[PDB]
Amino acid sequence: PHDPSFTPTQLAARAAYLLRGNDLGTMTTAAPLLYPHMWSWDAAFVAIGLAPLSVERAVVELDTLLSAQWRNGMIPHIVFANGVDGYFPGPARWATATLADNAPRNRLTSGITQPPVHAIAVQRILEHARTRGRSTRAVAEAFLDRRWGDLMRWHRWLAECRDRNERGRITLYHGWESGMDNSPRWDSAYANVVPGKLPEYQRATDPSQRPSDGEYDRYLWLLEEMKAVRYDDERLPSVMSFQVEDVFFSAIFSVACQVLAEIGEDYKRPHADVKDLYLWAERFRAGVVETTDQRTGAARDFDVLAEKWLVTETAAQFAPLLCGGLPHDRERALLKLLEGPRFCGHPDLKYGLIPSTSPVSRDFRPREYWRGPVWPVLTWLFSWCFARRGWAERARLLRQEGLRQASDGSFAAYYEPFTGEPLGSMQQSWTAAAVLDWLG
Amino acid sequence: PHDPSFTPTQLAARAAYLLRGNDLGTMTTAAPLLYPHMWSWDAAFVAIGLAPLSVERAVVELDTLLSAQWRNGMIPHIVFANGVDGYFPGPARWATATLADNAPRNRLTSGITQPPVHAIAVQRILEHARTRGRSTRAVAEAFLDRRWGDLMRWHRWLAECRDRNERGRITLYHGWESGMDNSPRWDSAYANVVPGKLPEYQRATDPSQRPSDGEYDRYLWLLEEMKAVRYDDERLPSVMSFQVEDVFFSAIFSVACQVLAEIGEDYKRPHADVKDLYLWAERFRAGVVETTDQRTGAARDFDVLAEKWLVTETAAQFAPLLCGGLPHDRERALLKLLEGPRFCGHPDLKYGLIPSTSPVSRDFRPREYWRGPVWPVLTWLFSWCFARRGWAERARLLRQEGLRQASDGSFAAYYEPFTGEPLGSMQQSWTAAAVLDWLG
Amino acid sequence: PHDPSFTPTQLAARAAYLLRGNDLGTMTTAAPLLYPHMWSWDAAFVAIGLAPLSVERAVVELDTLLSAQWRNGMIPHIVFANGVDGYFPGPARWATATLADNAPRNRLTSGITQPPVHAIAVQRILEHARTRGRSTRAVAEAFLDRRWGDLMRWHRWLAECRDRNERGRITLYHGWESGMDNSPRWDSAYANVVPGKLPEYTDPSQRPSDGEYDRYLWLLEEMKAVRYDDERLPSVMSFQVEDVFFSAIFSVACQVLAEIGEDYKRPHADVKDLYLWAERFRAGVVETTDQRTGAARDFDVLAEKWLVTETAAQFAPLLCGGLPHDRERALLKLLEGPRFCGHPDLKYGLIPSTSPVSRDFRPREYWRGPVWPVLTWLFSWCFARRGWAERARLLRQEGLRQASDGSFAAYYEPFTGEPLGSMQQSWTAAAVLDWLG
Amino acid sequence: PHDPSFTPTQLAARAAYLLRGNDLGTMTTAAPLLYPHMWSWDAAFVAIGLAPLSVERAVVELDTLLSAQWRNGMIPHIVFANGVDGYFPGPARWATATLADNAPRNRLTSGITQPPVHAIAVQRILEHARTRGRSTRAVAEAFLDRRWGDLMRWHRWLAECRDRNERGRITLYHGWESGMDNSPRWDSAYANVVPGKLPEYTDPSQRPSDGEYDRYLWLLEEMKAVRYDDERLPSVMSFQVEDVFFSAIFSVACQVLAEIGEDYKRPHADVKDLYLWAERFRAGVVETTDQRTGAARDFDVLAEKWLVTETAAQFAPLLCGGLPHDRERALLKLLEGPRFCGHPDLKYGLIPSTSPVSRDFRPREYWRGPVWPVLTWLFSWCFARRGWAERARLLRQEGLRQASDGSFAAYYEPFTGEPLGSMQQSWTAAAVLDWLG
Ligand SMILES: OCC(CO)O[C@H]1O[C@H](CO)[C@@H](O)[C@H](O)[C@H]1O
Ligand SMILES: OCC(CO)O[C@H]1O[C@H](CO)[C@@H](O)[C@H](O)[C@H]1O
Ligand SMILES: OCC(CO)O[C@H]1O[C@H](CO)[C@@H](O)[C@H](O)[C@H]1O
Ligand SMILES: OCC(CO)O[C@H]1O[C@H](CO)[C@@H](O)[C@H](O)[C@H]1O
Repeated sequence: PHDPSFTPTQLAARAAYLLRGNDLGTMTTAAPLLYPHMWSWDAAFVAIGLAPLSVERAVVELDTLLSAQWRNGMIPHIVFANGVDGYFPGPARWATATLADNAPRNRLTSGITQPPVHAIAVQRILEHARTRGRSTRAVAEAFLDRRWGDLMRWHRWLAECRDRNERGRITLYHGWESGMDNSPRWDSAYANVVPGKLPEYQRATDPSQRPSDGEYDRYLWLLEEMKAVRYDDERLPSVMSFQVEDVFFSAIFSVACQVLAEIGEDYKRPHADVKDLYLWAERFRAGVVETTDQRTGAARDFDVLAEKWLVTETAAQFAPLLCGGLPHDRERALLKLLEGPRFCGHPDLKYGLIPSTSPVSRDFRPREYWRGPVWPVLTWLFSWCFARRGWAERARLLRQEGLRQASDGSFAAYYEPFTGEPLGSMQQSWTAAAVLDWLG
Repeated sequence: PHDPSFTPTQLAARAAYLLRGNDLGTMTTAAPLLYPHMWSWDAAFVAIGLAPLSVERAVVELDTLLSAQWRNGMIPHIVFANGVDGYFPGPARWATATLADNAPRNRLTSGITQPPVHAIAVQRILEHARTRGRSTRAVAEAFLDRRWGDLMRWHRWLAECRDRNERGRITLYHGWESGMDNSPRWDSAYANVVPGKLPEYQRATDPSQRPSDGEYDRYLWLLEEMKAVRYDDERLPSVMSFQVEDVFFSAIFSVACQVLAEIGEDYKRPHADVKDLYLWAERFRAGVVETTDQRTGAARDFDVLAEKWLVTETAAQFAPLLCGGLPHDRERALLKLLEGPRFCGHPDLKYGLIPSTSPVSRDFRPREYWRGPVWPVLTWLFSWCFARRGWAERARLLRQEGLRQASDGSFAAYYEPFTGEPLGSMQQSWTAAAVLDWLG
Repeated sequence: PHDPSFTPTQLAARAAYLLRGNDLGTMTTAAPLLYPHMWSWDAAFVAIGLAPLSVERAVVELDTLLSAQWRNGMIPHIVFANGVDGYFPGPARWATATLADNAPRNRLTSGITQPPVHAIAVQRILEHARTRGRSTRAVAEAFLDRRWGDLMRWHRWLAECRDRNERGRITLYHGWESGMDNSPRWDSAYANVVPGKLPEYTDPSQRPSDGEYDRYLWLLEEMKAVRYDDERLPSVMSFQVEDVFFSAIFSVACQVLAEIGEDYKRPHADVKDLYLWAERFRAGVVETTDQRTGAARDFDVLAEKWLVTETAAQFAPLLCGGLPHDRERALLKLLEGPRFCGHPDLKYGLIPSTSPVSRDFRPREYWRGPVWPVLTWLFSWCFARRGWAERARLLRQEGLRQASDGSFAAYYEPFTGEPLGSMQQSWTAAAVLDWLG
Repeated sequence: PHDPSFTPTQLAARAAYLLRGNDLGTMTTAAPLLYPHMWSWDAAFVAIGLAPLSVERAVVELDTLLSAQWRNGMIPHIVFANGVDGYFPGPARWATATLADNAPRNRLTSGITQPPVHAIAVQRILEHARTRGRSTRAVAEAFLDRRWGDLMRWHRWLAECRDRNERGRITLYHGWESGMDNSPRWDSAYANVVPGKLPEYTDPSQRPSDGEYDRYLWLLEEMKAVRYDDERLPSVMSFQVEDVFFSAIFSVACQVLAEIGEDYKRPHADVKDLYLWAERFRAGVVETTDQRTGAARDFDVLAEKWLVTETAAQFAPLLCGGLPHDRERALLKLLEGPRFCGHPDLKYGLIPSTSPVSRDFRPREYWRGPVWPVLTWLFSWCFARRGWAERARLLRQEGLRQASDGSFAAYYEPFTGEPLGSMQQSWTAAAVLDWLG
């Protein structure tokens, strides 16, 4: 009635209740009905949410994902659950099991990748484990013995196969790989995707957050282009109608390289690996900074086919705040943009949180996935990265507004920015995980 | 390391994580390895722990239990999970499916009962539901429409078949029905149980909490006596070697009748049912008070076969504090006994909690189930009943010490009284449920 | 900017900070600027708020109030601080130091009383002291040794001088003694107070009326003319009401003090009297109740008629008990329903001082509608003592949510939640400190 | 009885209650009975503790300290309250009002300084004020308008008069100026202070030695003989040390104040100077460090030698940054290992003031081993600013667990957790209030 919010203990309990309800055994669904499989960067957040509940089970989540890693190091963005068909495109449509030389042998997966937040999840598991007993430390340390090499091959695949020209930015061949499927970031690149003869498909709820058929036809056509060259890394530059450098993905990778490097020093991993990681951390920091607006510090994506900077007003333009590297004066301008009336300081926002697209941008749509709504997962990543920059009060304020928004217990993936209405899929594992990590 | 306790939010999260991990679908195991089935009074506490997480799932827990209710109204103490054999005595040994005319038709159960805390769980679900929306109230109210009659038949079976002489005390035919299997309360009655030819069985861990073979032979022999008369209520007085009036069970039933009566008035249930419930509430209140020591107010059990009051120093002698009814001066003496050096005020206790047996009793064993250890479930029941008597500060202090003891996150069924070592089965659902209910 | 509420720890800190800032040394002001003196039932609540901070200082608060007790046992409603003349009426107007044979020496006080919540404060001090160990228990026990007799004389004066006919209800000679100055409860009794020639003496939506105040001051002239003599007041006072809310509080207080007296081995004759008064005033409260709804009525002794009004005072029997089962259920339904806590426009699930559907309701005017944290606290504490754990918890929860702006207002607008009246009110901080635990 | 710890809300309440009880009006005593005056870095911490309770009163605390600033910019370490002579040495002994040309008018102060944590307090006030809305921001901004110039003159006096050779380290003329009076850091420098004829002037395990105190007072005689003249002190002082911990705090403070100055559009020349000092003192701190372990060393200017000791001051470079990557990792390993936070007998995971394995360690003696909440607070706050979120959180967590007895002791026994020394210490309450949020 008068107050529908949960207390912190009720909220923590309900978040943990959801995470365990979404557990199929050794993988956690991204969401029970919409996304009934393991998604890659969701699984990293799930591992973060499991760490305060069970270090052993958090480690199992990353083990399951890394058992689906391709032979070339790519972590695919979906690991399908042995039995479920309530999602399209499914294993039959990707056909990676038959076409992809590098596909894993006892897992069904997609053929594209997703942001490398995984090292951040490894850090959170290790921080939790060190506060628990010796036996919990041993569990976390055995995971590192077993999976350090796999984590290196993941970072190396990105550094070498998605940055072939050592520009320090990650090339994507599908908007799905950015994690922000329908971000205005990718509109002009998608306008240059022309579907050919497209195999007959079905569907993949509220229309104001319902794909868009023309948009979805383009998503599926990129799959056809990859399948035609059997997912061969070497051929994709020649055939893909979509080739972008993702500056937000690149900044995340810079941070992840630095985090994994620090892990490798703390746990006496090979010196040559730690050196490679610090090298990539700096290269991708510099590649992010090279994209930035000279007055505001805002980061731009790059259309590799058109050879054009992509100027849009989304949360991705704050990529440099995550990895650092801007000159002092430009970073102050960028923080001013973040806090001002185009983003967190917009007067109609219910919470002091980062909308996915600026409310004043012409591309803004308050209900439409990444075109405006506030995503707890982005709140979490900015808060954690800000605390790492030393901006304790900034990170605290994001956490506090994030908890206030989450306190209805809907665990929605994203929220209407002006009304706070929970939108889209409820029961989203990574929102439960963000809440659990914040509540401590 | 320096502090192994969990914060309140971490503890609430881990308690909810455990409850969902023990969920088989529509029933929750009492404990995943020792007790991998639904136990009756555990299931009432589980429903209490589920109510803050999901009213719909809490209602499902009681629906599953009441679907196993016998045709005469008895709620059996175990409802076996369709597939599991890691417990003995199992469905084959009870043979209620073949022998018991009143056994349910599509469930396997035991042939004895357990304390009627179920109405208390119904009250907690309704209190939670009323703080949530209209749709959650509707779920709880439909449960009452569907199950009010079953709850009445349960209370009526106890009032009419286990108090045949309207003495206002419940007769038990097995110590297992008290919930306190090996309490010193039952030693002298068990000494008069002489096993005959006993069918060959196997076993049902640390020896200081390991049944006792002679004790277990007597438990199993009572089953043979019930099976020989096909669980017929009318024949058990003539054949059972164990027949006790349980004053703690009787006080719980008094409270439960009063609670269910108040529920029936609030939700406009039949007037004749509410009248019957208030009648039983007073009859069993008076029956508890009739047993009490004239100086200390301490309640005694009664051996129906020997026609002897059973004088022991266990937590059961505080039965009158739960249901009320003592003269003012004797209730003050009883509270003095509870708080003094024989129980909560004993100088060697780690927590200000109620040991199951007095540390100064000769029957005291600090590790041995109900012969001494502190059980969170008993802490919960006394705290809740005390708050209902209006003793807010007393109930608060029990809750606070209970949370301090539970804060290691072991969720043990019982704890060593002097060291606080968690004992016995870990991962006990009803301890997780007590914690969740306390934390709010 | 986006969320002006304080966390529980910030709110507890600010509450404690306010209470200490209102401390003059041995007394705490009811509110620093509007009420810069010690008020009687405010001081009991302040002692409750101090008990988690310092058992010794909570005891001092009660010691200071009891040092102002009148020779006949009466606790006066104002104990004036050494000399702020920003409050009126002050010592000169009351003239108790010269006219009242029973006034204390070396304290300046008023000549009227206020509700006896003091035993409840004593219980909370003892409960805190028992969680704090040996030397803190000794402080609280020495207080009982020092003041048990004075607390008895307070309760005896109420029972014997303000219930002369042993009706089980307290008679008041001024609406100020109810604690609810301008409650619609007293409108018809004040309407019959016709004053004579009277000696020369913020937001108007929150203060009583200038015509209402000539009546308030005229009653004082009547008491002064008979030198505040107990035996003469029934002959002269133009205002004589039996206050059923005051009476229910007294019944609870007697029961509470009787239990303290048993726990600390006070004289058996005192404990017996306290139980007798607890039962007498319980019955007196029940005798006023509507037989359908259970609602308690005040009684105008001069007019010889029941005062039927729709205020929170109707719920007096919930505090002390004693209603038949069916009639108490009906009274709870009234409390929870749309005339009170269930009114659809209330911001919080809290008890408004007057029913929003009553013609007497005024959403900003003091006791004519606003929600008072001190009433919430008293209802929640009495409900918990009845065993209504969930009802008590809901009142506490909503009271904390309402208080979490940190204004510590004495009362709030029932629809918008706007803090009203005096800010920085000591007993609102005390309520918050006791709730937060 | 079974659990004497307080809940977070009870502890926040008691902390705020203590702070207000130590308020004299415009200054807060460092501790009511042992230190009944305003101390300089205590006052900065008090301002931090007040900021959640009242931005206006936190600003007053800093306003009062800055009103005692010397004409040359120096903030003295004691500002005496109107007249409690229970502290010694007091105004008569310091004689600054008569001898010191730069002493303030109408304040009585000491003639020495203390570490410059003041800019950190200003940052916390501003951060609180920005969460509280328009009129509270205006209070904090008006403070900056009023006192920016004075804060600059404080930092300029340190940089120019206490680092005359532009070495990037602050010179001290008294161990009292380090804030760590009896730290083993100063043992060999004090051993070379040989006093002359000196004017006539609790638990001994927690206080410095009577021979140690003749040296403390002799240094004062030397300063007085040259009338506290900055230009003459290097010629006369028997004690001249470069304090690497003070220097690291200064570097942090300069950086913090530079960022404030940018955020509120202070003069560009001030901001530039503050960044220059922040970098100069960072480098000066790094120049003292052991190349294997990173541990920072103090320097005895008279003896011309590095002071190698095992105290928490060794960790100065963690506060301000600037160490090479490998050397900072080694220093963190020292901090976490068995010589400090990892010593197996420590009750809490907290930084002891002296290493328990050092021959200089004394578990009850002041800065020779005990754990000081104010050091925990400063390390945790600086660590969070380095981006070490988890390390900062662990220090805060253990500090709260240690503080949760509510003694508010200045320091604790590192093995048993026994509160030691003065209870009711304002800056321990302030630390708790800031942590609890
Ligand atoms: O078709 C929807 C899929 C495609 O991968 O994407 C959405 O749900 C995923 C699972 O929660 C997230 O990983 C993405 O970030 C989000 O955009
Ligand atoms: O053999 C052990 C069984 C027999 O029923 O009993 C124990 O575990 C049950 C399930 O947790 C509880 O219901 C009982 O109270 C407790 O004594
Ligand atoms: O006219 C104002 C005075 C006069 O007694 O009364 C008001 O303030 C008092 C001090 O807070 C309370 O004690 C009363 O309850 C409240 O009505
Ligand atoms: O001799 C005691 C004085 C003299 O300055 O110093 C101690 O108490 C001060 C007041 O709390 C602190 O400021 C110091 O840090 C601490 O060492």
